[PDB]
Amino acid sequence: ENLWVTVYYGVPVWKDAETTLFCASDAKAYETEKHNVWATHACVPTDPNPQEIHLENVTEEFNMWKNNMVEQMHTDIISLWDQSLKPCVKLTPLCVTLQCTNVTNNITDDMRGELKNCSFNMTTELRDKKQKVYSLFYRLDVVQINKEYRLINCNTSAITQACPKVSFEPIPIHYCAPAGFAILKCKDKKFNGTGPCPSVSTVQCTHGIKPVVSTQLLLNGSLAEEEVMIRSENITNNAKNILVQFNTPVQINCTRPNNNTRKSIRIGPGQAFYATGDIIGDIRQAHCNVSKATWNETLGKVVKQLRKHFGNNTIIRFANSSGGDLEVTTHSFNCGGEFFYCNTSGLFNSTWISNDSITLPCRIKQIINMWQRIGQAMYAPPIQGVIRCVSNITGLILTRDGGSTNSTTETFRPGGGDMRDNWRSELYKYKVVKIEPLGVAPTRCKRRVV
Amino acid sequence: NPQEIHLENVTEEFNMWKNNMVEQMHTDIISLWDQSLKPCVKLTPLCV
Amino acid sequence: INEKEYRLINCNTSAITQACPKVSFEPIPIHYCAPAGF
Amino acid sequence: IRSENITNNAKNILVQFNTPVQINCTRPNNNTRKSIRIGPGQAFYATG
Amino acid sequence: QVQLLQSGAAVTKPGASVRVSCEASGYNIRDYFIHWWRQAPGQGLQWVGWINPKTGQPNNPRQFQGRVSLTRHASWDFDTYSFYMDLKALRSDDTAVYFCARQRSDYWDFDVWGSGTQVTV
Amino acid sequence: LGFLGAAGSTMGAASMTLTVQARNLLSLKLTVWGIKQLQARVLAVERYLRDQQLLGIWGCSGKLICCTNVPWNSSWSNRNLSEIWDNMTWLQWDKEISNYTQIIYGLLEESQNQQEKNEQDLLALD
Amino acid sequence: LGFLGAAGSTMGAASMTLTVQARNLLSLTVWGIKQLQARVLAVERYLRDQQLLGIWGCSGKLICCTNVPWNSSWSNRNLSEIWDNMTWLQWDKEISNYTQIIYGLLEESQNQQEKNEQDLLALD
Amino acid sequence: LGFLGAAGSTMGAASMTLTVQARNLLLTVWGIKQLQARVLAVERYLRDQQLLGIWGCSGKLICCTNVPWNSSWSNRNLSEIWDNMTWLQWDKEISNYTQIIYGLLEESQNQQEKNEQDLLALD
Amino acid sequence: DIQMTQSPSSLSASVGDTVTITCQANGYLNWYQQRRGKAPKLLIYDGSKLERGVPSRFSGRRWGQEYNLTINNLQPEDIATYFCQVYEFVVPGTRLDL
Ligand SMILES: *[C@@H]1O[C@H](CO)[C@@H](O[C@@H]2O[C@H](CO)[C@@H](O[C@@H]3O[C@H](CO[C@H]4O[C@H](CO[C@H]5O[C@H](CO)[C@@H](O)[C@H](O)[C@@H]5O)[C@@H](O)[C@H](O[C@H]5O[C@H](CO)[C@@H](O)[C@H](O)[C@@H]5O)[C@@H]4O)[C@@H](O)[C@H](O[C@H]4O[C@H](CO)[C@@H](O)[C@H](O)[C@@H]4O)[C@@H]3O)[C@H](O)[C@H]2NC(C)=O)[C@H](O)[C@H]1NC(C)=O
Ligand SMILES: *[C@@H]1O[C@H](CO)[C@@H](O[C@@H]2O[C@H](CO)[C@@H](O[C@@H]3O[C@H](CO[C@H]4O[C@H](CO)[C@@H](O)[C@H](O)[C@@H]4O)[C@@H](O)[C@H](O[C@H]4O[C@H](CO)[C@@H](O)[C@H](O)[C@@H]4O[C@H]4O[C@H](CO)[C@@H](O)[C@H](O)[C@@H]4O)[C@@H]3O)[C@H](O)[C@H]2NC(C)=O)[C@H](O)[C@H]1NC(C)=O
Ligand SMILES: *[C@@H]1O[C@H](CO)[C@@H](O[C@@H]2O[C@H](CO)[C@@H](O[C@@H]3O[C@H](CO[C@H]4O[C@H](CO)[C@@H](O)[C@H](O)[C@@H]4O)[C@@H](O)[C@H](O[C@H]4O[C@H](CO)[C@@H](O)[C@H](O)[C@@H]4O)[C@@H]3O)[C@H](O)[C@H]2NC(C)=O)[C@H](O)[C@H]1NC(C)=O
Ligand SMILES: *[C@@H]1O[C@H](CO)[C@@H](O[C@@H]2O[C@H](CO)[C@@H](O[C@@H]3O[C@H](CO)[C@@H](O)[C@H](O)[C@@H]3O)[C@H](O)[C@H]2NC(C)=O)[C@H](O)[C@H]1NC(C)=O
Ligand SMILES: *[C@@H]1O[C@H](CO)[C@@H](O[C@@H]2O[C@H](CO)[C@@H](O[C@@H]3O[C@H](CO)[C@@H](O)[C@H](O)[C@@H]3O)[C@H](O)[C@H]2NC(C)=O)[C@H](O)[C@H]1NC(C)=O
Ligand SMILES: *[C@@H]1O[C@H](CO)[C@@H](O[C@@H]2O[C@H](CO)[C@@H](O)[C@H](O)[C@H]2NC(C)=O)[C@H](O)[C@H]1NC(C)=O
Ligand SMILES: *[C@@H]1O[C@H](CO)[C@@H](O[C@@H]2O[C@H](CO)[C@@H](O)[C@H](O)[C@H]2NC(C)=O)[C@H](O)[C@H]1NC(C)=O
Ligand SMILES: *[C@@H]1O[C@H](CO)[C@@H](O[C@@H]2O[C@H](CO)[C@@H](O)[C@H](O)[C@H]2NC(C)=O)[C@H](O)[C@H]1NC(C)=O
Ligand SMILES: *[C@@H]1O[C@H](CO)[C@@H](O[C@@H]2O[C@H](CO)[C@@H](O)[C@H](O)[C@H]2NC(C)=O)[C@H](O)[C@H]1NC(C)=O
Ligand SMILES: *[C@@H]1O[C@H](CO)[C@@H](O[C@@H]2O[C@H](CO)[C@@H](O)[C@H](O)[C@H]2NC(C)=O)[C@H](O)[C@H]1NC(C)=O
Ligand SMILES: *[C@@H]1O[C@H](CO)[C@@H](O[C@@H]2O[C@H](CO)[C@@H](O)[C@H](O)[C@H]2NC(C)=O)[C@H](O)[C@H]1NC(C)=O
Ligand SMILES: *[C@@H]1O[C@H](CO)[C@@H](O[C@@H]2O[C@H](CO)[C@@H](O)[C@H](O)[C@H]2NC(C)=O)[C@H](O)[C@H]1NC(C)=O
Ligand SMILES: *[C@@H]1O[C@H](CO)[C@@H](O[C@@H]2O[C@H](CO)[C@@H](O)[C@H](O)[C@H]2NC(C)=O)[C@H](O)[C@H]1NC(C)=O
Ligand SMILES: *[C@@H]1O[C@H](CO)[C@@H](O[C@@H]2O[C@H](CO)[C@@H](O)[C@H](O)[C@H]2NC(C)=O)[C@H](O)[C@H]1NC(C)=O
Ligand SMILES: *[C@@H]1O[C@H](CO)[C@@H](O[C@@H]2O[C@H](CO)[C@@H](O)[C@H](O)[C@H]2NC(C)=O)[C@H](O)[C@H]1NC(C)=O
Ligand SMILES: *[C@@H]1O[C@H](CO)[C@@H](O)[C@H](O)[C@H]1NC(C)=O
Ligand SMILES: *[C@@H]1O[C@H](CO)[C@@H](O)[C@H](O)[C@H]1NC(C)=O
Ligand SMILES: *[C@@H]1O[C@H](CO)[C@@H](O)[C@H](O)[C@H]1NC(C)=O
Ligand SMILES: *[C@@H]1O[C@H](CO)[C@@H](O)[C@H](O)[C@H]1NC(C)=O
Repeated sequence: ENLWVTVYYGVPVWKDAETTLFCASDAKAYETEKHNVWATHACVPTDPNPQEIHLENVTEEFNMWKNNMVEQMHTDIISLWDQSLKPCVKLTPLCVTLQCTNVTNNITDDMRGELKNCSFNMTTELRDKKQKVYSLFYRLDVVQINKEYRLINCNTSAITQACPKVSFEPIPIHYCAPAGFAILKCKDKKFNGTGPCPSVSTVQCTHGIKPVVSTQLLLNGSLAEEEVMIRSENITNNAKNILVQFNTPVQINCTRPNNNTRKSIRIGPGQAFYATGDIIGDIRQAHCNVSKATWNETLGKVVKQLRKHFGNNTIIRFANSSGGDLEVTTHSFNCGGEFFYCNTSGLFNSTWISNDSITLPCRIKQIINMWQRIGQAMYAPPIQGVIRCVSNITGLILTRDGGSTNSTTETFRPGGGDMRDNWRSELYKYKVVKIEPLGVAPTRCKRRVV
Repeated sequence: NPQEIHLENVTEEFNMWKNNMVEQMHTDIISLWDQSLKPCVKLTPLCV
Repeated sequence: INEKEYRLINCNTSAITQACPKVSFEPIPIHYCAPAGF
Repeated sequence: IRSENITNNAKNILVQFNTPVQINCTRPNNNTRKSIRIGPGQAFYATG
Repeated sequence: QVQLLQSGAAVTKPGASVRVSCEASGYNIRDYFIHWWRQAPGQGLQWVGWINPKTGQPNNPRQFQGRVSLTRHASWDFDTYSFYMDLKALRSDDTAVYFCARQRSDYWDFDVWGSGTQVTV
Repeated sequence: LGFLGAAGSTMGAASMTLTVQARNLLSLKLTVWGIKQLQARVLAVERYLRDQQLLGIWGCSGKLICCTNVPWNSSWSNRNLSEIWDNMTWLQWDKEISNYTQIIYGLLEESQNQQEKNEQDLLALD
Repeated sequence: LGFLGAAGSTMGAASMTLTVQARNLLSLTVWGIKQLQARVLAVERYLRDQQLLGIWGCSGKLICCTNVPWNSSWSNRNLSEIWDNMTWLQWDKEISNYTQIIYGLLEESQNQQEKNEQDLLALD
Repeated sequence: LGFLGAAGSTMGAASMTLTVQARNLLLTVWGIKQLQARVLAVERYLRDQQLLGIWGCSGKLICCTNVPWNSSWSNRNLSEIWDNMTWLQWDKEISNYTQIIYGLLEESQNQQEKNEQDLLALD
Repeated sequence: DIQMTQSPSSLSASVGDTVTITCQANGYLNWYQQRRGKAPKLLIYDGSKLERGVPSRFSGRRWGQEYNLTINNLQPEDIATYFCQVYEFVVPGTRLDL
């Protein structure tokens, strides 16, 4: 009569756990051209039916900013970047001093001194010869040596550049749990970055995510499903970045109006080096456009959400960045295979109280130091022709000014440029657990006597 | 002395030039060629 | 080098390296086998 | 006392103490070091 | 040595710009926020701001806007860092001890400070 | 039915899906993505194989349901078994007995399987 | 006696070699890298078959009897007309478009249900 | 009750520990070596289990084949072995004949047993 | 938001007295001490545990927003100003005397 404990198998059990995520891309479509920087020459194709089911009667805890899937992305992406970087030509011959002048070609007068024409006696295919060559450069990539100039990073780890054929366009990537593990997702459209979720589902793989890189506003992320969302690991800690997620796209147009031309030289055998060609036509600044009305109305929507965390009728203000490294001082992104920076402070020139387009100046620097790293540097190759870019702005990374009094007149600025929080905007929806099929329970049966 | 086994009453298609055994050899051999040379000293001073 | 000076034929092509003298290029038979279950 | 073969003088004789023997060693000079830049981004060190 | 270096005391006539500084110590600087504090004599300590050394990014109270900034610098071999606080508008009530601090944790534990310096006007 | 749909089922009702749950338990080239896949494949095998080892020890191999004869101290649970089958998910049940599982496993191995082998040895004497 | 000698004989005769064919089912230079890939693959495939047998209750056997009837439409020969004159490979080709169906049937139509019945028997 | 404690007792007594012995069977340079070790362990484990499945002895630490053996391989009274030799010592004596035995296990009883089982099931 | 207050003023307590100081605040609390001409020192952090190298005599309590700090067996070398702190706000210092 007394119950005996007995064995069961295939029983669902969940434990929080971490494993390396599977690589995936849709149908390996990148394979049609060679080749994407992150898809590499190969990845696993996605399942034709990435099915998910809503679990009956289930809720689950989630912890944004605790999930290490994000951290895996941080180092996987970096590793990929270096993986394609490694088979390329070093540019250290270019540390030789260059003569320069402020060359113009019907330059607008707000572009003056932004470009320099410079030259050096290089190296040649034979060690015994030298030749003089010149190219255009952005002022940002040089510094006067003491006019004579040197590349800005010659007092830092070496600059490299080759293999322009690789594509820097993002491609969505999906991740899949190892067998015996599973991906769980929160289905609540309004979910807070942490705590239990009233509705859950599970899926074979994550939704695809592009490897988007930006430093002030999120670009081309998932839309908030119903309303603009604001999240922080702890809103009272102002060292924390404030997530802002739009529930609608905001169109932005960006261009590099100058026709671009290119030339190349040989540093030595096997050592092609791309360099800017002389530019034909009027010289004009890079710029972007966003609707005045859309920016205003959606900003007010952010404010309406923002008020949820503060006393009623609190004064709210936005502001120009407090400065720092250029990567956060200005908005930056890569489009068209070329880096851009812009002055976004005009977008924040507002205040808020109770109760047709904007244009922004931009800049280009071809010497880049990725992320926060200082051990590497690279030269972007010139991009021929006029650059045209169109994208949807999907959110903001914001910070809040410290101090003040009486819980009032809060203010905000762009900030948070660490790439980890771009990824968090997509991955907060997911957690991964370990499946333990084994389990036991009491029974009225006994093994047969033999 | 590997053991060949002659099948009784069996035939099979062997479609030559569809075999990728060859292709693996093609890149196996090339890859080895590179590995043998990677340790070796560069001659770039000879462009004088 | 010109229409005499001379240069290696590949200096206008990817760089030249030297094979190491200590390893023979003589062919050796190579055998292959199935993975288990094949 | 151990050796592969004690009569073989091609072989090393291990000696394992059954007690510690203390030794103290020093480099009495007060040393300083200088950073050097050779390659860009390439620190080198030299004795001060 | 985990302890921060601290720059010496100074005095200027009112309205002067002023600079103070601190330096890196054996802990990895990249992993912690730098904070500045000031104290009027006869008064409790006042927070000034923080800077994220990895990004060079300052955060200050509305009270000090447009008056101060924070900067940072590092050795080319990255074994040192410098930190600075600049104020462009001294006034007699800006006399205070000023010092650096490390944010050890997300509870803002500050287990180390520079000795501080005395700025006077 | 989809994998883990049983999580909303009562513990007794979850038994109907055990086969489904078992179905997916098992399932330069130096580019890092390939390396990652390799590690995943090895780990999955290790864990799968480990479970099968335990079942073979317990004599429950080849079954999703088994019937041990091992008694347990009643203190391990606060409920009548029928109450258990219908008032909780298995996840909840796991928590209820979370500190006894090591005890149980040792018992399954020796209190019944080692001993049964001895009993079969007595039969083997004939 | 040799491996795969059954390809020369009828399906009934092929039963004699099942143990034989089972014997080898399991048993920085790039070759070492490739070797590891081979080792892993072999294990994975071996286990997949074992997994199915464990579900089917057919583990530990080269022959396992089942309670699953099959729809006669899948083949149209007298039972002796297959077992006594067909190479097993030929048989594979005829059955090949129904095997998915069969596998699902094996898993639940009898094995999931039988395990329930086993519990019910042991219940008393 | 320690692992391999049976080495201190006769091979008949060693049967008591079989349940113990099975319990533990399951980009730096070291990471590479670790990987190889994990694979090796799996391979050896599975190979042994494979044989038991052939022999029909799977899932049992002790099993009872129906194959008789030629006594000439070891002419001793069973008690003269089990109460004297360690399992290892006896193993050294029977080590050479083991491939004979394995072939016999596969065919003389198990392949034909399975055939007979089907024949029985025909009725 | 920040609700910090403190009540210790200053204390005249004699040597060897166990003494306490209290404050109340919303959120996490850190305790510190300072002497003139010197940098402040952390004593307690995260509403609980002592900073490493703090003497065993130091202790404290949390309940709700309440916070307590005490020093068992107080000694003249322990005379210092004391603080309660939240990420930015700091209660004005309070101090020992004797
Ligand atoms: C952002 O940063 C802030 C800044 O620190 C951080 O702070 C937390 O804020 C949240 C919400 O504001 C707190 O969550 C709640 O806190 C209540 C207070 O916790 C304490 O009081 C316990 C006794 O409380 C009862 O009695 C008091 C009056 O005496 C009364 O106010 C209460 O309402 C309640 O009736 C006490 O037991 C507890 O200390 C014990 O527990 C901790 C472990 O957590 C342990 O270290 C201690 O030693 C001790 O054993 C503590 O002193 C609390 O009442 C409340 O409980 C209810 O809500 C939860 C869910 O919301 C239920 O699960 C629970 O059963 C009750 O319904 C709840 O815990 C949180 O405590 C603050 N942090 C700390 C350290 O106190 C936020 O966490 C940060 N947020 C994010 C998102 O990052
Ligand atoms: C926010 O998300 C949006 C949506 O995903 C995203 O928008 C798309 O961004 C990409 C990148 O900026 C744009 O892609 C470029 O588009 C042009 C034009 O393509 C259209 O027209 C061609 C014919 O011209 C059609 O074949 C094609 O289907 C399109 O309809 C392409 O010209 C670009 O490709 C060039 O560069 C590639 C390498 O990156 C080469 O592989 C390719 O062959 C092309 O190069 C040729 O031209 C170069 C000069 O112009 C020349 O130097 C080369 O040698 C070669 O000859 C590229 O695909 C895309 O159009 C945007 N979509 C829209 C709606 O605008 C944003 O990028 C994204 N933002 C973030 C930050 O990720
Ligand atoms: C966030 O937004 C704020 C405000 O919108 C920006 O802060 C201002 O930035 C501009 C440019 O960076 C500053 O103006 C520059 O100041 C230089 C020096 O100014 C001092 O000295 C002059 C006399 O030389 C006094 O008249 C003046 O009051 C100052 O005391 C000038 O040298 C600059 O002029 C030169 O460049 C400009 C083009 O930019 C040319 O037109 C001129 O002819 C000349 O060549 C220039 O005026 C301004 O002072 C800043 N404001 C404050 C309060 O400091 C931030 O820059 C922005 N954030 C970031 C990261 O940029
Ligand atoms: C962003 O949108 C702005 C408008 O909101 C665009 O600016 C406009 O750009 C064109 C081309 O440079 C300018 O047109 C030129 O104007 C002169 C004088 O009117 C005329 O002589 C030329 O024939 C030509 O039309 C136009 O004036 C300028 N508008 C303003 C406000 O300056 C800009 O092109 C947009 N960028 C993107 C990428 O589309
Ligand atoms: C690489 O070397 C460059 C210099 O060649 C370093 O940049 C220079 O750094 C100093 C210190 O931050 C800046 O000095 C400031 O200059 C202004 C004007 O001369 C002066 O008013 C200030 O008092 C101060 O000295 C200097 O402007 C800056 N140069 C530029 C181009 O920004 C850089 O720090 C070096 N990197 C390494 C790792 O050391
Ligand atoms: C190109 O090489 C010439 C020499 O062939 C360099 O000219 C000398 O430059 C130095 C530095 O300015 C002066 O001291 C010499 O007097 C210059 N010589 C003459 C003939 O004027 C020039 O610097 C080289 N350019 C590059 C970029 O290195
Ligand atoms: C810019 O954002 C808009 C709105 O989010 C996108 O338009 C949507 O496109 C998707 C897929 O093509 C459709 O399923 C939606 O129905 C569209 N929105 C609406 C309101 O109809 C647009 O695709 C985004 N731009 C890019 C380049 O993707
Ligand atoms: C970005 O620029 C493009 C074109 O320069 C704009 O696209 C046009 O938008 C209007 C308004 O809806 C449409 O009527 C046109 O048909 C669009 N052109 C094409 C070719 O499709 C786009 O609206 C701009 N976005 C913003 C935010 O300014
Ligand atoms: C950059 O400077 C160089 C010389 O310092 C310029 O080179 C001349 O270019 C024009 C047109 O391309 C030719 O007609 C001349 O023969 C070139 N001179 C030499 C010595 O080669 C070049 O034009 C300048 N480019 C820009 C954009 O200013
Ligand atoms: C980035 O934007 C800010 C304003 O949003 C610019 O501040 C302006 O500074 C210039 C030059 O000192 C003045 O002519 C303007 O009057 C300022 N703006 C306002 C609204 O007063 C800042 O200069 C911009 N940076 C760049 C590089 O353009
Ligand atoms: C940038 O400008 C160049 C020339 O100014 C453009 O090149 C023209 O290309 C077309 C078609 O390929 C030719 O028919 C013209 O003859 C070219 N122009 C010249 C002067 O040779 C180029 O197309 C422009 N870039 C883009 C993206 O349109
Ligand atoms: C090596 O030097 C140290 C100090 O120079 C010797 O340490 C001494 O040890 C004795 C025995 O415990 C102590 O009484 C002394 O006080 C130690 N000296 C100091 C300065 O602390 C040590 O004995 C030396 N070893 C040898 C083998 O000479
Ligand atoms: C090693 O030991 C010797 C002595 O045991 C030390 O030499 C002494 O050095 C001091 C000052 O250099 C002299 O005053 C003594 O007379 C020396 N002793 C003798 C016996 O000559 C020496 O300093 C020790 N060195 C270290 C590294 O431990
Ligand atoms: C070749 O295949 C045929 C059938 O595919 C086999 O034919 C049998 O041959 C034996 C002996 O010659 C007879 O006893 C049988 O009656 C034949 N027919 C059958 C079994 O259907 C033949 O054995 C095969 N040859 C080999 C070497 O395997
Ligand atoms: C803080 O410590 C003080 C003593 O230092 C505690 O004081 C007692 O507080 C309760 C509640 O107000 C009173 O009933 C007692 O009479 C107080 N004692 C005295 C000496 O006044 C207080 O309880 C402590 N708080 C914490 C949370 O433990
Ligand atoms: C457990 O049985 C008691 C009566 O002994 C009853 O009150 C309770 O409903 C039972 N629980 C289950 C799940 O049937
Ligand atoms: C099988 O039936 C066919 C006719 O469909 C016939 O020719 C053959 O004799 C049959 N075999 C049996 C054993 O009756
Ligand atoms: C050692 O061997 C002797 C007989 O060979 C026996 O008396 C004793 O029990 C053995 N010890 C162990 C630990 O087996
Ligand atoms: C086995 O028999 C031999 C004699 O044939 C004898 O010497 C030995 O004692 C025997 N062992 C047993 C356990 O009786």
